[PDB]
Amino acid sequence: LPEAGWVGESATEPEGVIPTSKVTWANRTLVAEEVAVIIPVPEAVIDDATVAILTEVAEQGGQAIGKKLDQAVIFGIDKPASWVSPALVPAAVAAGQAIAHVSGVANEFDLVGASNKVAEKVALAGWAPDTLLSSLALRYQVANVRDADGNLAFRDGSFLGFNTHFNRNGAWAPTSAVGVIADSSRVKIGVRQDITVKFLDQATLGTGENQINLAERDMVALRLKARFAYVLGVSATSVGANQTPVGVVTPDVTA
Amino acid sequence: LPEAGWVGESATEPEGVIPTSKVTWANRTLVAEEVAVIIPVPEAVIDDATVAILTEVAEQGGQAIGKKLDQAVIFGIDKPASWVSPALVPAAVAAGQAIAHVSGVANEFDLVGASNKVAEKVALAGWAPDTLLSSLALRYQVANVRDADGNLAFRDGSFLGFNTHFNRNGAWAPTSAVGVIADSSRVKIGVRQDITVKFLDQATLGTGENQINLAERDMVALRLKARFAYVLGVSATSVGANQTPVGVVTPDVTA
Amino acid sequence: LGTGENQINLAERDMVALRLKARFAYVLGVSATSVGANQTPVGVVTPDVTA
Repeated sequence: LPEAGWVGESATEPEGVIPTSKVTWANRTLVAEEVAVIIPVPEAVIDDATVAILTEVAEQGGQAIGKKLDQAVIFGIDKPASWVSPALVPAAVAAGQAIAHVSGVANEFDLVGASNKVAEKVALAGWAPDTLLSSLALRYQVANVRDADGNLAFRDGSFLGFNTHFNRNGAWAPTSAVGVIADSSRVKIGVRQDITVKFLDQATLGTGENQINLAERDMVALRLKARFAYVLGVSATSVGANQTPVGVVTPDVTA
Repeated sequence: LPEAGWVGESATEPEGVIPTSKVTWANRTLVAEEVAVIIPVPEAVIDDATVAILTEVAEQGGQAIGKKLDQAVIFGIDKPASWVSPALVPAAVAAGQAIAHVSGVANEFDLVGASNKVAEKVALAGWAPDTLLSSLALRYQVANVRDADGNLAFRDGSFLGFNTHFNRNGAWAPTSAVGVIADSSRVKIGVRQDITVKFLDQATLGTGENQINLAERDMVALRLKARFAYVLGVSATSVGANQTPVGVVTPDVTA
Repeated sequence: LGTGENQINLAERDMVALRLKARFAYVLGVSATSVGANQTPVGVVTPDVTA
């Protein structure tokens, strides 16, 4: 951001001179990286099975690619070294936008309260928090938070103002986050190639002592691949330079 | 204000004498002061850029001027020395119209309690508190203050009877104030000249080794300037002399 | 306007100026007259420096 100043009147004294200042811009990249698997199987097993095994292998491999994308983007697990944007949980922690959930009785740090405290930090960065990522644990746990008399504290939907998405492909790392809160206008996923299947019947897998020549072993395989990119729109806002658009509710380790 | 008395009629005892008394006035001033910036850029960069750089520079410069005005008026940060009126937060503190927030469980000094106590101080001064200034933190924090059982106090209806204005240009100093409550009839902003833009293309910026001759370097610049004034109507109300029309909720630095 | 310690850059000091200019010449027609060559057409009363 540029910077104005209060200025005097003088033809001679330095306080009479209007300050110079600059706006500046920076560059964020989507870089497409490849995620893939090969699943080999005997051609005799494909012939004897009563169900289309290769259709199940294609669907299971598609789900395994979907898991590996969420792991990279949300938690930074196995993230490609060319993705210069920090993953959502590491970004929130490094920015100081992390709050620890306190379990037990209803509390200003219960699942509703700790999420409100995180959205407050994202709002004070000048971003608009609008999206909550979580495991299903949060959905069942909010439904059973008790006040000090033991009645339900949150008998009705209390995450209003968040679009809520539940991770169900097992990518969630519950030791890293209870939930992730973001301004979803500042997170983009680049889809360079959606998931594709190729049937292999002559290909060679591995090398040396691990070499599998598919044709002479009477085998086939599926190759599953996709290309994805991620960018986090960390930028200046009206509040200041270098503002992170994401925060995290961490678990808490005792009490 | 003048002061009356009771007279016990007598030609000779001092209780028979009507007391003489006095009314007085004072002068409050609007003094216009100048805030400005110059933003120089190469004319080739204006031509090669894919966006109107001079338009974004004008709007970013306008925002940066707006931040200096809010900093001066609310908090006294870089307040021009010719403005004799105290800034809204220093005024409220010096008048003894500051209430410390007490964070944690809902209590008579929580955010709603402290705002009520401040407004009743302004009302007992004989002013009509009608305006609340704060950052977005206040809106998130009243939405999560808990009763002693841990339930949400204040589901709805907080801060009715105030026009509420939220500061988003980064001028707010959360270490100085949680919120400012004022009678907005007694605060005036003088606009001697609104945000005014000149395009410079022959001008010289700086002197000696710092000198940028714009024309022989193929550069241009925007000059943005405005003149603003501020006055606070500290004056007698029906309750007494020299009453301040402003109170402040100060942050909790002790719980 | 000016240079170094005297330099006023009008734009960054929020100033303006007027430049006023004119161009003039003068000639005295010292010439011959019927009396002779090189005759000056002007005389002066100079002030009393002695009383």
